[PDB]
Amino acid sequence: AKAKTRSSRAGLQFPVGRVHRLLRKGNYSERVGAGAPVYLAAVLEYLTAEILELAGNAARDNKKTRIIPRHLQLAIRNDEELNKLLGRVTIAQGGVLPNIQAVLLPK
Amino acid sequence: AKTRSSRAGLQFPVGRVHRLLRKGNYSERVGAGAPVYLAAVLEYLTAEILELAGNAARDNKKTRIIPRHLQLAIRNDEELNKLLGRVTIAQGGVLPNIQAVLL
Amino acid sequence: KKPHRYRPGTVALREIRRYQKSTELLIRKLPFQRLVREIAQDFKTDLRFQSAAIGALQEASEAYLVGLFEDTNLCAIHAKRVTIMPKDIQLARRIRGERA
Amino acid sequence: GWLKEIRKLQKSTHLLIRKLPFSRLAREICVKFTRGVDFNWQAQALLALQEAAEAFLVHLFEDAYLLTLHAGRVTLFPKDVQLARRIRG
Amino acid sequence: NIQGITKPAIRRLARRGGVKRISGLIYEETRGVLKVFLENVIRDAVTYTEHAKRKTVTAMDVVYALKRQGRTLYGFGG
Amino acid sequence: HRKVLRDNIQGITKPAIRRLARRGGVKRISGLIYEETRGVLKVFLENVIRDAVTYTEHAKRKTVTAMDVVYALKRQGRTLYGFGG
Amino acid sequence: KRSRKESYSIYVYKVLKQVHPDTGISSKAMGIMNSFVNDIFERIAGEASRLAHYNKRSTITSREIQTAVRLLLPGELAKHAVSEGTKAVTKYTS
Amino acid sequence: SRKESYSIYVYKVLKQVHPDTGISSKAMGIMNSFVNDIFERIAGEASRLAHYNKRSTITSREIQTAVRLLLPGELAKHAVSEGTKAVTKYTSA
DNA sequence: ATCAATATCCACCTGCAGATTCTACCAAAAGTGTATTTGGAAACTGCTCCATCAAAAGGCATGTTCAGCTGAATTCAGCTGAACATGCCTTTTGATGGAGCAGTTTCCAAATACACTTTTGGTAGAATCTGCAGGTGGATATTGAT
DNA sequence: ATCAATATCCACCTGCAGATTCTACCAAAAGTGTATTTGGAAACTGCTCCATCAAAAGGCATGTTCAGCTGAATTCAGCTGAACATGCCTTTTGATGGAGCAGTTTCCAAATACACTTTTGGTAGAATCTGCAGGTGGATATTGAT
Repeated sequence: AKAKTRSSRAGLQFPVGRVHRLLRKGNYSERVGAGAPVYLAAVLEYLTAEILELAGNAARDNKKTRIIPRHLQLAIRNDEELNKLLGRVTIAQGGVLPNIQAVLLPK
Repeated sequence: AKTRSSRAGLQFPVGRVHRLLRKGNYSERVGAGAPVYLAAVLEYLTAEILELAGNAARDNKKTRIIPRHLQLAIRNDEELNKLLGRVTIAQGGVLPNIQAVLL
Repeated sequence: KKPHRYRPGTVALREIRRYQKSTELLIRKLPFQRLVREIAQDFKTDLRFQSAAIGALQEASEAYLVGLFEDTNLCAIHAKRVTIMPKDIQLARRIRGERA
Repeated sequence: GWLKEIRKLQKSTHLLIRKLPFSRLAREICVKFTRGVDFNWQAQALLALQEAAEAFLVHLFEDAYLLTLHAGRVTLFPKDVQLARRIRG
Repeated sequence: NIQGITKPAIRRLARRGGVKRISGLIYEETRGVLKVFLENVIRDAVTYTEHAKRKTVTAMDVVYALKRQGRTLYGFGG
Repeated sequence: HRKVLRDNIQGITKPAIRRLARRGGVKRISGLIYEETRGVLKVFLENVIRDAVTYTEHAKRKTVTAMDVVYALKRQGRTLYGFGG
Repeated sequence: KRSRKESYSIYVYKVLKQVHPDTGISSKAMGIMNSFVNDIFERIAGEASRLAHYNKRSTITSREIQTAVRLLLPGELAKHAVSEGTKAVTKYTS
Repeated sequence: SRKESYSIYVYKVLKQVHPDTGISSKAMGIMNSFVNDIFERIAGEASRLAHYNKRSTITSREIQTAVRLLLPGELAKHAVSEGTKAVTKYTSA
């Protein structure tokens, strides 16, 4: 009988079978339900979609066709929520957001 | 018959610590010495806090330790304070501390 | 003809814009490697290092220092100053949880 | 006057916000988040929540006050609190 | 209803914080800060309640909510 | 079998520390923040490297990997992206 | 005689091609992405593990995943994540 | 109903470090919290240690490294001493 | 500083109400003894990467000079926040039940685990592909002093 | 109002280091069937919890003087930024091996499995006692006038 992957069954790019294995191997619970790896793989794929969206934008405002860490930093930090979610996270080679305190400008 | 706590020279419960390691989803297997070691560390940290806390309780000439004494003991010790730096003790209050500039 | 000379703070602000625009590491690589190895050596002798281990440490260290400099400058501006001073770093680290 | 007040309240450990206002606010906030349900509250849940909130406010007041004194003042200003909240991240 | 957090109560809180003098606008700022705190914690705690299929917020719900926001509370069962 | 490493926190030069403060948006710099920065950087590296070396020792290795450092950073609340693969 | 390192790279690239078909990604940026996926994975799985433990349940189901997602993501992000996870689950069971 | 707790052992330890001193029921609640907390930090770290190294067993070695990673120095020294001491005592008689 | 006069602070006390300990009972948990399995340590080895040296080019750290402007100290006014007394409304404290509802307890269809076998999807190395880094040089600021 | 003097922006260009695609092998997901487990579905209870509803205790809301502080204005010494020349040490690229990370394979000290028996810890009421609600009263601050 012909094989269909659970990723296809769920309509997802991220690998459901791999996520399931990683849940088993991680000692999170004695047992793992069928729907947990689908849900988890979907959530990860969505957040990935959301970061690649904004960072691709940043890459096009910088007239670049390839996303570099700087674009990830711009996307995360300029988005209030991606910034709260990765607020204790450092992006290697990402730099910081342009910000000069006004008091420092000439007057 | 004697318990594993007795064999290891401990008041803290080795059998219980071991069961909690098994049931806590920490690893597939748990070695014989892991719960002994862990129970010992726990009893040591408890001994240290009860030590300083009794000290603080008697410096306020009280015979019974209350959260206030635990707070004083933990905060006046640099290491207990750094270990419990993100921890709030209910009914413990804060350390008496007025900035000098205000005096 | 008088030699041209910018005013104190023109070049500083120019550099703020420049480095806030960029993402390269700001400490030299080899001095940083010697620092890392010396510290490690004091913990355990004869240690080796993947180059990416040193790179990771530099990325984290530089991100940490930039961020602490941010908070330091906020503290300096709070006391109606434009110059950051050691008391500013100490206060920022204190409020952050690192000290006192 | 102010000194006695500081020494006295720092020597104590009782909750400093009155219970009924706090619990009324906590339940109101709960109902707002939950789209309007009818959720019950253990007494110990409300007391835990108030212990946490009061300790949070007291410590934010310590930090904010260090910023106050850093500025050469002894009056705590709102911008002292918000700068402390910013530096805590 | 947030005004039930009175001026003398907030003064008490800041006195425990070692504050000598208090700007008149600190009561509003304190009420707003307390509002954001309670919003965050209560959101998480009620979420723990709903997942457990309970309609009563227990102390443990609040303790979990506090622990996962890095604000560990001792003395309520965890 | 290599020349002793001494006093290398002085290799963290005055211009590099200034550059870091510029990326932090600092316009003016007191003459004593270079030493203060060197001390803060030293405590930071001591803490991270201490933990990472502990992960090295526990894996019975003589080589600090990037993962050792990533773990050290994560457990000190300073998660780094870009060094696990 | 050869190591085999798994990674999220092909799937990050698939998603990338869907949101931005003209755009590529440097290997460092991809490393940032893999770091991110592993990070959120362990945050969600960890929180779900605590949820099952708190409720004396030994199975991690999509319900514990859902509560972990609500607890961990800031709102809106959490809503849209819930939409896509629920949709993937209901599609999967048929 | 059946709620387990560390109260018996905190009371035993208290009686041996200060036989004269007692403890409030709330201070006992604080102690029980402290024990549960440190237990979950050390066991959590031990689990991450065994997993990073592709190990399925948590042994006293993973406990030792976890204690080294988690306790501030000195506190860690005495903890390592007491755990090692307790194990070697347990393994003989 | 000295008193002088006041206003709270802080040890110190009772006696007794309510918190803690003491005493038994017992399901649930720990321990025991016996049998069986297996994760991982050790002893190999192959082959990544790591260390350390070298030299060359030149980029950048260093130490100088020196003056602009910043921080620190000062002085003074006006306005804000503290210290008051008072009575009134909100909060506390106490049942009364009623009820909601959290926990338990038993059972069973639906679910999950797991060994075996069949199949791809995912990887590593290799073969292509091509974005953009670094190199110009000219426009367009921006700055600072005449 | 304007220029000289600097810097920054910005567009264009190429080829090569770094990203994308291609290709086979194989490890790991999927399919299958059977064994094991579970978390609700439904039907029990006692406990906190809330709605009143209530009666009051006591803490706060209120409005005036005033005393001390926050902020503005000002002044000057000296510190730090800017712009130099100088030369050294970082960067780059490659060598020269060697160490040690990582892959296999074998096999026991250490782990799990399981049927029992022995202890233990939790619990609830009784029997003990500790703290604290309040009441001092003299010390220890504070404030004011010599």
